Amino acid sequence: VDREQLVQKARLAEQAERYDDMAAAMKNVTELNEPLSNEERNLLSVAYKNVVGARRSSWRVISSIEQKTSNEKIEMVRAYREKIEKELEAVCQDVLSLLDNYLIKNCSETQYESKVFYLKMKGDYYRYLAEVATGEKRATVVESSEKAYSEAHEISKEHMQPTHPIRLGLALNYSVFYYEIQNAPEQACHLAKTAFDDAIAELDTLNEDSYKDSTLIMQLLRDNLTLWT
Amino acid sequence: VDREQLVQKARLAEQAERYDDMAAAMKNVTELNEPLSNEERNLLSVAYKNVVGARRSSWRVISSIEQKTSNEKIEMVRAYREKIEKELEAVCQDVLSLLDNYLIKNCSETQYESKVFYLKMKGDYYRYLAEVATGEKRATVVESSEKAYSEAHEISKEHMQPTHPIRLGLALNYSVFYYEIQNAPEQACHLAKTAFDDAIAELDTLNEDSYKDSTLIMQLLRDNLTLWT
Amino acid sequence: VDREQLVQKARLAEQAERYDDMAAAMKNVTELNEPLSNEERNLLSVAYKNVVGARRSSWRVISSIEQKTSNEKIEMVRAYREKIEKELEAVCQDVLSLLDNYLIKNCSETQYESKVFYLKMKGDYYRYLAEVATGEKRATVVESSEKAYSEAHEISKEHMQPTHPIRLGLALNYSVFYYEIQNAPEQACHLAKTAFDDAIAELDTLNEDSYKDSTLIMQLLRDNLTLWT
Amino acid sequence: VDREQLVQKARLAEQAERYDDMAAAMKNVTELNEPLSNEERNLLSVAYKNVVGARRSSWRVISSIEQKTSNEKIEMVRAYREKIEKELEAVCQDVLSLLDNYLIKNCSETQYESKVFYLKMKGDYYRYLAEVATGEKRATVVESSEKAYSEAHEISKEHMQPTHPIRLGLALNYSVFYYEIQNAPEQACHLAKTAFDDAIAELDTLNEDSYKDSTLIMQLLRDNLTLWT
Amino acid sequence: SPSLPNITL
Amino acid sequence: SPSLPNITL
Amino acid sequence: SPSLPNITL
Amino acid sequence: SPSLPNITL
Ligand SMILES: [Mg+2]
Ligand SMILES: [Mg+2]
Ligand SMILES: [Mg+2]
Ligand SMILES: [Mg+2]
Repeated sequence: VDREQLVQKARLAEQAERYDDMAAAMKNVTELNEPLSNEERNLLSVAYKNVVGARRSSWRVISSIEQKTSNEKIEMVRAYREKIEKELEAVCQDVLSLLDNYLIKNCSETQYESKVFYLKMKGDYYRYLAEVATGEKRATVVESSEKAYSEAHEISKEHMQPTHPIRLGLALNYSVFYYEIQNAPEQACHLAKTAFDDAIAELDTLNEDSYKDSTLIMQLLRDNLTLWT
Repeated sequence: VDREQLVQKARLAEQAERYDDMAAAMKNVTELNEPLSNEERNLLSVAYKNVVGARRSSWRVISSIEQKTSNEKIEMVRAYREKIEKELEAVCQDVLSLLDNYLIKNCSETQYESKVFYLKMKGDYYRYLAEVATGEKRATVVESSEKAYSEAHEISKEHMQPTHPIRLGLALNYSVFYYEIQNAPEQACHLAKTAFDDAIAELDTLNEDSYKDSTLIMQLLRDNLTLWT
Repeated sequence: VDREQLVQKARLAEQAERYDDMAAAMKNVTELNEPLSNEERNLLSVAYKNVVGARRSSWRVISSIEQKTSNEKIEMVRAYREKIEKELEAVCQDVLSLLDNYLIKNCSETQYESKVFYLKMKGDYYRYLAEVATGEKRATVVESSEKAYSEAHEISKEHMQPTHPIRLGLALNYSVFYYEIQNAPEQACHLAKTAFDDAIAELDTLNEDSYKDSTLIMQLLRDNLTLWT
Repeated sequence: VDREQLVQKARLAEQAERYDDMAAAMKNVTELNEPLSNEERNLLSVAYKNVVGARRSSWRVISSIEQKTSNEKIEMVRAYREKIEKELEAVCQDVLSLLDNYLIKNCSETQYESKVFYLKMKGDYYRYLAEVATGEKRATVVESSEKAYSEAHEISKEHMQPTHPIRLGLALNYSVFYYEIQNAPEQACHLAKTAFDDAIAELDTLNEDSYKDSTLIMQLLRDNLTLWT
Repeated sequence: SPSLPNITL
Repeated sequence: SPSLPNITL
Repeated sequence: SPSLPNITL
Repeated sequence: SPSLPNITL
């Protein structure tokens, strides 16, 4: 295949809700070992979010049956949870190695938006690993999630407008990280509130090509703040 | 009653979906013969929009039965349509006389937003009369609707930002007037497109207290343009 | 008007969601002082259920604001609740006097289905009065509701099949009466469970013209039993 | 694994919406080479219906893009359609060989309900192959679908009540076969209408354990008749 | 509520 | 319709 | 489609 | 969840 054909396959796979196909095409595109265009970046993220998501869903269901069920069935439930878990971990590692070995690694200096987009993805996929991890393994992935979000945050503060959708979406997930993973509801509300306030303070920084995305995520920040407070 | 009590009754009537009560309280407030505060303005408009709306709904239903039905039943259907019509006309005249004899009449010179809000309402309620009128009666109410919208348009162009929600909502209904009443789909699209373009051109004119309303109506303009084109 | 015209007006008013008109046409039909045909019976009940319902809805809303609100506003809220209450009571009395002075009064001996349908309505509208009544007034309407349901129950047990939709709907509302008005959840479940069991025991008594209605209400009985247990 | 464990895995896979896992567990159960219990029968069918369905969905989407798109992209679209097609065909053949080599083959003489359930599945999965087949291949799978439905129909007429849910569901899909595959809308309506009429004629044949299923499918037959006529 | 749905005409 | 949604209070 | 709904388990 | 909605393509 050529690159155009892989990307066309990803677009078709998306429409067909065949997300394993979509992710495999976008991984192949990444493995051509060149930067991704905005569209390629978005296709990659959409593909893997869908793959990790279903299971992020299946794991919650089987974990819940496990908690309600736990007679000894229990062996099965537990085995099946662990199978789903291992799939979910392998998906995350699949993305994290694309990020570490290609996308972050080779991102050019002036491509701040890409940098922040990939560091946020790195935070996200360590956070998905943290959702299922326990013990010392949890401590490690939690540290790695926060390190990735923190670096994304520093770059975005320096190089992007407070209204930029990628900066706003980062604040959204970083604050979810504080709320849900670290159970630090003050640190979560402060981050969300700050990101919202800073965007509001600068509506004049909305872009004619992205203002709908900016305002949508502003509302998402607000929705979380309201829930949490 | 005092004024505060009428307004409190309107707020309760609203929550109870008793819109005849809500409209009667807000008419009473208007008849105290002083200007309305933004909230009073909004309560009045909400109340009457709901009253005229149900019937704006009942008339469409009975008109449709009439067209499908027309054996001679027909007398009944026709009579009932005419009864609903007369109710709908009386509601419109009820609002239009509040507008002409109080709200527009006494609006102070520097209250441009009120002026435009009331002239738009005047356009709207003549347009509702036009929806049902025929013959010379239709010609008259159509002329009056356009005159009211045109004056609102001139004041808003001079005194409000292109992003102001009241200016945007005016463009929305004025263009619906061209599309649906005058069946002038080019004149409708031009107005909607111009209003949208002018707001986009000036996002820096979004207000921190109203930007959600502005962007919402921008999208409504876009939705209509897409439908019509 | 002739009778056919009142009934045609009720059908049009229904489609137009003008339930005050629908109820006034069906009251007029009742006041011609002859029995009602199945369709007339259903139109009457639909009309008044809608009229009493909205307010059965408005009262719950204003009562809730009252409880949350109760600063002294309180006078208003309370006054408005009492206004809605008086409307709701007058609607119930409007139906109850049609039932007592016409429909039940003149129902012919062999029209068991009509008898039970009207006695159930009598139970229903006393139950709506009980929802709002307090003190000795509550005691009186509660007694009258149960007396009406009990008589309907005795006639239906003797003269209708256990699957008959009117018998099933009676059991449904009679059991709601025990659950919600008398807070007698055992007496409620027993009645619902008995009505369901007796219908199940006799599916061979389903009618080819009404089996969908029978099975629908069977499911409603089941839904309540599940909720309550 | 034991059989109980495979079936427990199928139930968990279902709840987790992991239908490939569910189908693989139920195929394994079938390959133990004993009859299936009602529950096993239902789990097998649910699993494979979900597997074939997604793709029955993906194929429609890519086929539609193909028709709208057909610049020469076209190669890709076409290739991807053919890939999905081959997956869909392999799923059908996977089920059809379970049916032919185990389930139908070894079904005991007095198990009429199983027989009809499996012959209907055989009709269904040949019909799914017909949805995508062309040319002589289409002719073959269409013949095989009708042969399977016809045999199921003969056994069900002889051995099951007209209200039996399996008999009713057979009539539903057999008539869809006539309507959609053979574009024989009279032959479709006659079959659906006959199945509905025969059940109605015998409500006394509803079973206390299955009457909800019977009446539900009766309504489905009615819905199709209404659409088609 | 938990009571009978209003008749469909 | 295609016209402005009624104000949210 | 117009065909039988998948079994509820 | 409470996290960012997946991109619309
Ligand atoms: Mg800055
Ligand atoms: Mg300007
Ligand atoms: Mg009996
Ligand atoms: Mg027979």
